[PDB]
Amino acid sequence: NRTVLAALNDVLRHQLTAINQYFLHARMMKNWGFNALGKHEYKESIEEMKAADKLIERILLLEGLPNLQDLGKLLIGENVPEMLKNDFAMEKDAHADLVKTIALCEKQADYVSRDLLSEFLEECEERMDFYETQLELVKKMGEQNYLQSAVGAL
Amino acid sequence: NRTVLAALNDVLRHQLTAINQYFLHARMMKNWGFNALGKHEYKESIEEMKAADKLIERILLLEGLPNLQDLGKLLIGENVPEMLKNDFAMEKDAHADLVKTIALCEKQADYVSRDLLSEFLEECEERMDFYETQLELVKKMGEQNYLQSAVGAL
Amino acid sequence: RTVLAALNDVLRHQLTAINQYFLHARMMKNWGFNALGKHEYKESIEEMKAADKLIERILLLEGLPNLQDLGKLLIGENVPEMLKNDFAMEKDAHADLVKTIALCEKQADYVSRDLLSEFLEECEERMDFYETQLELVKKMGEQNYLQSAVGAL
Amino acid sequence: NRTVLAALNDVLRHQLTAINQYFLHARMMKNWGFNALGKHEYKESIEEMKAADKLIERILLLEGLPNLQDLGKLLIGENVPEMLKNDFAMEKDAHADLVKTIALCEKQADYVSRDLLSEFLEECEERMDFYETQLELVKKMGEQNYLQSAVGAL
Amino acid sequence: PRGSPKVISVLNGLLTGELTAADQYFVHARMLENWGFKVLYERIEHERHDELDHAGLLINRILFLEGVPDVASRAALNIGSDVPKMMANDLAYELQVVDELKAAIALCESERDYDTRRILVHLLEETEQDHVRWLEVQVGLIDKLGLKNYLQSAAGEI
Amino acid sequence: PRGSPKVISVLNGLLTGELTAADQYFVHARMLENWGFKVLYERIEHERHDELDHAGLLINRILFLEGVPDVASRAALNIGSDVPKMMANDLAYELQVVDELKAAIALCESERDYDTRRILVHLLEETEQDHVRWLEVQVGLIDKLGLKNYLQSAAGEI
Amino acid sequence: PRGSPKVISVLNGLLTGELTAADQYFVHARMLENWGFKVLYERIEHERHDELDHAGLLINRILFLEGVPDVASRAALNIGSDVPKMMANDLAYELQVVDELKAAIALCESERDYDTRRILVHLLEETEQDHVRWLEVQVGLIDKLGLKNYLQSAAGEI
Ligand code: HEM
Ligand code: HEM
Ligand SMILES: [Fe+3]
Ligand SMILES: [Fe+3]
Ligand SMILES: [Fe+3]
Ligand SMILES: [Fe+3]
Ligand SMILES: [Fe+3]
Ligand SMILES: [Fe+3]
Repeated sequence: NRTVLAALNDVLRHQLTAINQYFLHARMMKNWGFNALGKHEYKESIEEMKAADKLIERILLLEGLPNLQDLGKLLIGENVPEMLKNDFAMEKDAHADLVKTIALCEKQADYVSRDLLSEFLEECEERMDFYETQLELVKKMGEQNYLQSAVGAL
Repeated sequence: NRTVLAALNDVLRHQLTAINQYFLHARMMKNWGFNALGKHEYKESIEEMKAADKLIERILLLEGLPNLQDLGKLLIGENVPEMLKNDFAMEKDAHADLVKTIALCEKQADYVSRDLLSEFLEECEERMDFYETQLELVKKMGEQNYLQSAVGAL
Repeated sequence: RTVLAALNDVLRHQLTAINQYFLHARMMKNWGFNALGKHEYKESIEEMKAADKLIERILLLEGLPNLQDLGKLLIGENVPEMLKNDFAMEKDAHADLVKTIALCEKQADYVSRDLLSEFLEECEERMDFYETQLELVKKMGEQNYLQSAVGAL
Repeated sequence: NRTVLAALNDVLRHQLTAINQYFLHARMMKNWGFNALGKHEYKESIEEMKAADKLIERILLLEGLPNLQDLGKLLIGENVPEMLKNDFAMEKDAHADLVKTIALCEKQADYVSRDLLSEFLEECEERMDFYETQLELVKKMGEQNYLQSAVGAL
Repeated sequence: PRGSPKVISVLNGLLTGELTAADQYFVHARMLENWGFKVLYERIEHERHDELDHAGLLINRILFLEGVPDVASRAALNIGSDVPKMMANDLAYELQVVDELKAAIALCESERDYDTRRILVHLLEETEQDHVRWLEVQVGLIDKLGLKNYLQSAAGEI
Repeated sequence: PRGSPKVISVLNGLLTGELTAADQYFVHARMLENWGFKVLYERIEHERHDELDHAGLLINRILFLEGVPDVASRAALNIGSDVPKMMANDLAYELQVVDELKAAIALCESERDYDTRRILVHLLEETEQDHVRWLEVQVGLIDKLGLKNYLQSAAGEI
Repeated sequence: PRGSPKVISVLNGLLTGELTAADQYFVHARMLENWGFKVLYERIEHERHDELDHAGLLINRILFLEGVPDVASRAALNIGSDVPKMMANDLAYELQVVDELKAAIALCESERDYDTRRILVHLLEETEQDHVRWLEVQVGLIDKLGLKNYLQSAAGEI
């Protein structure tokens, strides 16, 4: 379907943007020595890459052309709290779009795409839970304690 | 200096474009049932991601901000020989830019960057030789035999 | 009762798919196409497991599975014909399954719905495999495709 | 020979009907909780499908067209004693058909298919003995005791 | 991730139902162990652990959606005097839980909250294929085998 | 073996206490997992499973004494807004159950129910040396480490 | 094979720098161990071992070039009175070593000593990616975590 393919292309554009932002954030975290947070950000990046792989295979299933050219605005922070808040922000703003896309897929009687997007939604919502938890942990234990935990093993 | 960071960012944009192009080509190759060629292309895409990882490391170490937003034009092929030609051409252009970057790094007494870019050049010319000989293999053994080899085990 | 009737129709198609896939695999092994015959044997086995799951689901709903009926078998005389016959049967499968899933969602019945949704996932995967096989036949030539389908001599 | 191929197709139709009946009976035995009887019926089904595989390969090797389209009347029992009785009756019909077909194949000096049908007849006679014994056990030990034995582990 | 108040309310209702199911299953398993029916006791210990896991999933979902998981609330219990009454009460309660789960799945689909819909579909599948199916099987087995044979099978090794 | 109404009544009260503690520990562990305090979450989940085992022991003892367990009744829950209040409430409930168990043990001794007394003494030993001890240690650590450092240790590896 | 006098002189300067760095890292590691900063002590010990390895490589190159190493020569030592000063002094010395290494690599390239250039490029990579990078990370973490938190991380388990 044309509308379903366009919506999947928009979701894929989100996925590529998230991959780039996650990997950049992980790289500057490693640069600053936050090994634990860098490792987790790298893992979330890789998971986003696998999800984008699934989406591209799904788009090619629907005889469409995946769009790997468009990328959304990259929210890169100057410090760890800004990275966490930017990542959570993009996850939420794209979670709304993913929900709308799942509704559209249900409308068009596209149920394999709906299943794939529901799995993507479950992973995305776990990510928002993790990032909201990280922001609240920064609020609770303090900035310095959270940074010390992010460093992990010196 | 700003010139070395600009050159490294240009090489990084080349790397990201190569990553996206290789992944798209692998996705369509396995969409068409070219399992062996698709696997090789996916592996090359993974190697390009590892190279872009190293490049982001080096750019961050040099007190710079990697540009993961900007991307080059994707030469998406309509069939396997067109994918081979597009990949070979973009590898040739990237190799020329890489040689210019290596020369600039040597000029600026940036030797660790020169070592990293020399590794990149070695891998890039390996890829360039591979795609050149694959095009010559398409010529030598014919299109249908090459497609049969590219599919591999049914 | 409508959900039961739809499930029985899906089961009838799945039984027909079992028979067609198995007969095609046996013909491919008779002709010597070992790789294609093995793949079609695996596809028939997966459809047997799917029919097993659907019979479990129908019996759980206190219905009577209709294993007597069987759809028409599209039997091909050469490998490309059996490929396209499998593809056409899978297309009919997909249309019927989508209608069934919409019906199951409408009737507030959700477990048979996720069963039908996974069934639709495998069905679409098989549809892609057969369309790709036909395009590959066209791409490499029938002689090369048959050489690949033979596998080891 | 045409008559041998027709007899083989008839035996194949009998076997496919037996496959469907046995698998359905196993499934409703498992639905009612008769795990052990359900497992035995499932195994009997699987053996009948292996027999149908052998028969289909034989029909093809005789340069004939297997008729997997036809199916006989499924006798479906309302309870376990009726299931066993229906299975025994269907085996009765199948055994008579098998004996006639073996005689015909012997007459036409087609001995490989005769040997395959002899194997089929041995298994069919074993199935006769099993179901007759099960019905006799029902009569001897009581329906309630037989159903408890069919349940096995609760 | 603030969710709709209706979704939170129905999830709290499902949580109350699930906790009441856990309590009923606990009591029934304990009295089956007391009577010496160790096979049934093992099956219902497994089932009670499953219901505790379901209640945990529901509580996690309600806490994710910035809702307060009500757990003090309990529904009226139906403790069976003998094994057939155990089976009947458990089956009836699980069927009512299935009805509530189907209503909640429909509502969650309506409010476009699809992750909760996936969680509730998982819960409904577990309730139907594992709990409701086993209790229906047990009722049918008590009918067919007779009470004495069924209780002998439930006792197992004496 | 007949159990006296007083012993069965105090056992039912103890069972109600254990069930209410299990629910409170359930909610507390789930909100601790929600807040990212993984170490505290695992500890509280283990303590809740311990409370479930205690309730099972109590139900088995009550059913031995030919008495119907009181599983439906629940005491008032005290859910803490944050970790310090969480664990102050946990310690308060544990001390309440400690006093209840001591009274029950004294009554069991006064009534020649020596096996019930043994089971209750095992329960009191577990409560005092595992649940109460850890909770008082946690309050002391909140005072000494400070709230930020204690929450850092509670969060563990992120 | 005979080497250039300029190549030998810059190699001797690099060797003097590397020996001084090894001695400074030795004292720093031992004063960190004395202060109980176990993980910092282990890291600085490993860095000192790497410095001895690099000095050995330089001496092998110098002898291969038929020169005489200057191991008696030692540069001034900048020893820090506390961990931040120790990290800053180590970073400054490694930066000076980086500049000297770059000058020596340029000289080797001009003098057509490509094997020596390869050795010095490997040394520069080790100094930039292992030593300078880690020290800059440490100063950044001192400023981000704070001195107290950084010293707690440096102490490790006690
Ligand atoms: C744009 C910059 C990207 C970077 C820097 C990057 C980086 C990486 C790295 C370092 C790995 C691990 C390689 C290894 O462990 O050997 C990886 C794996 C992978 N990447 Fe990328 N990636 C990028 C983009 C993408 C995109 C756009 C996709 C798909 C659309 C993708 C798909 C994958 C997949 C499927 C894997 C395999 C993961 C697994 O199977 O464990 N990557 N990536
Ligand atoms: C009509 C409904 C049928 C159902 C529900 C069904 C179901 C099954 C199941 C559940 C299996 C188990 C596979 C596994 O666990 O690995 C199986 C295997 C098999 N089926 Fe079917 N089947 C059906 C029809 C047929 C027919 C008509 C044939 C052949 C003419 C056939 C041939 C086979 C064979 C050869 C196997 C493999 C046996 C083995 O691996 O031991 N089936 N089937
Ligand atoms: Fe060929
Ligand atoms: Fe008996
Ligand atoms: Fe449940
Ligand atoms: Fe307790
Ligand atoms: Fe060095
Ligand atoms: Fe601290």
